[PDB]
Amino acid sequence: TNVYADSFVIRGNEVSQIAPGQTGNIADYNYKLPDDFTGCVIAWNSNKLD
Amino acid sequence: TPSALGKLQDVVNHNAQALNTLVKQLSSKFGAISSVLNDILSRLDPPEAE
Repeated sequence: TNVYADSFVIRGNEVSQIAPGQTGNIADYNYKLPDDFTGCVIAWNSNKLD
Repeated sequence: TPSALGKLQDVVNHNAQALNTLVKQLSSKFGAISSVLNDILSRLDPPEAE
């Protein structure tokens, strides 16, 4: 029905914080996911670009 | 002879025993890591705690 794409770059090791029920600097202050999240998470290395 | 009313005594004994064995079931670990819900929520993440 409604699909939205979010884009952001983290320091790499914080990918575990982008998940429902997680805590941390990114999860609690920048980007929080709800416990009822229904979607997909896509993350890849960008050391050559950013 | 105090054993004359054993029929009526077994009625209140079976009900008391059924309630006592029901409380002890709360201490059981039905395949979980603990029998306390507060401990599971504090130790594991919401994705795994479910």
